[PDB]
Amino acid sequence: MDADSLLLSLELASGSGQGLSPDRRASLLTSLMLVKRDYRFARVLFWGRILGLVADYYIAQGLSEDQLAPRKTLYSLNCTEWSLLPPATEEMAMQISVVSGRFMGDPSHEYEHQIKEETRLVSIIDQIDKAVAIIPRGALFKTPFGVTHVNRTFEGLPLSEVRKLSSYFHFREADFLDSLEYDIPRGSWSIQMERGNALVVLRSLLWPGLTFYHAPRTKNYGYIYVGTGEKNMDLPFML
Amino acid sequence: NLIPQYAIAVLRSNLWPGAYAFSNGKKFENFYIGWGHKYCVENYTPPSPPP
Amino acid sequence: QDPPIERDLYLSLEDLFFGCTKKIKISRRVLNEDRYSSTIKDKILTIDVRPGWRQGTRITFEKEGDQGPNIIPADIIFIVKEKLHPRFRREHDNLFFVYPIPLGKALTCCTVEVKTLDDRLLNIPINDIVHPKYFKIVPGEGMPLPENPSKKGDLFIFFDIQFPTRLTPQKKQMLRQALLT
Amino acid sequence: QDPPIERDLYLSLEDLFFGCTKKIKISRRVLNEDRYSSTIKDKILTIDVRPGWRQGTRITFEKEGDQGPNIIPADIIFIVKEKLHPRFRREHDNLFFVYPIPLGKALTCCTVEVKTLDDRLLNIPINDIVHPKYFKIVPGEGMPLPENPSKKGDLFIFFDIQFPTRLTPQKKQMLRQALLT
Amino acid sequence: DVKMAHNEYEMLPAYEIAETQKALFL
Amino acid sequence: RDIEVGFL
Amino acid sequence: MDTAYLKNCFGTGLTQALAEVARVRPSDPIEYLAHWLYHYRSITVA
Repeated sequence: MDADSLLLSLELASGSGQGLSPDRRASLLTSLMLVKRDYRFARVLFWGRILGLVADYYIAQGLSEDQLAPRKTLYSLNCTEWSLLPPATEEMAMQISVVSGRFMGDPSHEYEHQIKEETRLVSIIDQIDKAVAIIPRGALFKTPFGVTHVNRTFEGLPLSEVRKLSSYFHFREADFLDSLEYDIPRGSWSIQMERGNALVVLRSLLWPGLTFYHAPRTKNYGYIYVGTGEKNMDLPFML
Repeated sequence: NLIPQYAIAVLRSNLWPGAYAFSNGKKFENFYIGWGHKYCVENYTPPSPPP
Repeated sequence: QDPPIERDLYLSLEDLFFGCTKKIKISRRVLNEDRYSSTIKDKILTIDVRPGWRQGTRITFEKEGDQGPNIIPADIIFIVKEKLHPRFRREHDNLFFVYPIPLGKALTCCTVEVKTLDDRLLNIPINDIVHPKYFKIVPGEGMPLPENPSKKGDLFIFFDIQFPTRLTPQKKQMLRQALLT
Repeated sequence: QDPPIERDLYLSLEDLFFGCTKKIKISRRVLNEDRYSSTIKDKILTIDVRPGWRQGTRITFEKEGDQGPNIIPADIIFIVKEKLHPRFRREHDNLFFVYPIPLGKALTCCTVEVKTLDDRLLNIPINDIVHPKYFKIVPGEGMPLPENPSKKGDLFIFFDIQFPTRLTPQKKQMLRQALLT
Repeated sequence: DVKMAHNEYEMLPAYEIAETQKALFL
Repeated sequence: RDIEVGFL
Repeated sequence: MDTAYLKNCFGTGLTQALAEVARVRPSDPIEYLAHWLYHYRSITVA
């Protein structure tokens, strides 16, 4: 989510209940502004949290012009001390498949199944972005120059279009993006209305902790993954 | 943590995600905000039928 | 005929990263039809330095160098050469940074502060135990390629570990209990 | 004349330390007094290897090679070289010993066990903090001089520091309190 | 279809406050 | 060859 | 003549190329032409 989600508690307004304290919120505002300074990103959205057993990894994601670029991930344990997380590949996706369990706060932790916790952080954040990173329909407009920009004239979805999974897009490489109605399982997405139905909350069931914010009246949107960081393989049993 | 002499003891169960316990050192309260499920490292095995 | 003068001109990393321009005043040994004069017709040669030009990249100006009465002038202003920096060593489209990490920070979690050629600052995590052959690749963040200025190579961060110069006997017991167990 | 028969005299550091004898079979290639015939006895050349001979010193046998049709040969079996001993390598007049050392012993002192070419065990104390770029000179303990078989060079004991592969959080706090202060 | 067919950088006064205010969180 | 008159 | 070969091969492309170059008047028309032809593929073939 953008900085507008850190001037007000947009995260906890979704009713998921997990988010940032005002301490972390103000610290994150200053730190993500400094990240946009130090790293010349077009925008610096707060990706979310990986709730560990010792400390939580506060995650930020760099956005280029060129928003479907291979987005650059950053991590921080004490919020402000932001550090450039390495990018993800297919080998590191295959590497962590033998490991299961909750994240440890120290990213130097080792698993004997060695495997670094930093590699787990990189791979799990990549998997969450490829699976359940949400963009509402029409928020991004494929520019004729081979580059994706913000559709800066985007009006929020009509309330008729709110209830359809077709009106929401996977924020990744592929109206250009893939819609959520093919995201198997068919019931894998939960759509609910809060705050007088001026608020659409769309939570991932396959990756619990994701909660996508959207205000239909305006263009205020964003997604945050605040959760344990594992994939709910039990989803078809649970549906 | 920046002002530790006014901190509140946070507890994260890791058995029921979203379950929390809190205390300023004198009073306390409990709160659950999860999906209502127990955490398990292993994938959910449906139980076998009776023999 | 007489050879072209293989002039060497030094370019720092930011000049070959951003694609600067350079001017080199040339000789005044240009001949008229009389074939004994010494004048100049073009004082300055300009080279549009593009990003990613490697060392040894030859830029040649035919018919611009010194000229005798019956030979064709030529000149090879300039062979691309790299200045010393504080610090990245130029290799084939990769930058090699040396961080003087102290010991005790080498063996534990560390964050390396790298100013880049973009005037961007990087906090690179180092969660591995930094022995004196370790290097972390920060991919896609080196200098631009000469064949593609949009794409850039990888940044290599090597480590020069500073061992302690003196240890208390308490510090000797500290270390012996820690490392040899 | 016909070119020399350039051959490598293979000798280990123990043999150049003590000295030896080596025989090289030429053998059945010289042209005999039959005018001409290559059938020759198994002629042999002995090289009395004296102690302390350097790598590359030339041993030359005049007229002992494959004699041609009235052509003066020379069986130049000459390069003294160079077998990498399991414990030492050789520079000029100096044995360079590489001791793999763990980091705890590198920092909190040790004793190095050197088995020499003479079959002596040297317990060399190391009580300086072993930098990666660290060596100790054990003088008078190298190989013998070629110019003087009573005098000896210097032994150099370099170190290959073995850092730990895993450190627990207790071990990380251990090191942090120990070194970074 | 018509849209088909050495760079300096400037930045706002909002990061000198951010430069100033990180000391609050350290 | 003579494109100078032909095509330009 | 060789007109017919290059009748078929180039056609509209060189026309638009020098029309744009004459309109813009860049400092290096030849480099501008090369870059424009690259871009002209990047729109047409793709």
